[PDB]
Amino acid sequence: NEIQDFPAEDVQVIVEGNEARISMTVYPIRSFKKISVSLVYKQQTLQA
Amino acid sequence: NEIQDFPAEDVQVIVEGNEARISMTVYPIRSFKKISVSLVYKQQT
Repeated sequence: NEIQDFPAEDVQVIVEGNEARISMTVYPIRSFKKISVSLVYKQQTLQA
Repeated sequence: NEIQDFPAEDVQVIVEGNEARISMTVYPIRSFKKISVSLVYKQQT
């Protein structure tokens, strides 16, 4: 849980001569610092 | 014996917010004021 998630397919490796080129993507872990709740009231009827 | 009878299924209740709407049916009590008795006579031969 040091990182959120990554796309596995985007981890591409290219080898050519002495150099090795690598490209990847990772979603960074984030910590919550704002929570909003949109509560809405309603009425409901009952029978027996 | 304070009523004659009541159908249980007829009792209905509805609740909506503050109100509580109710309905029911009863057969009310009575005490006899005429009592009739007829007789039939028969024989064997």
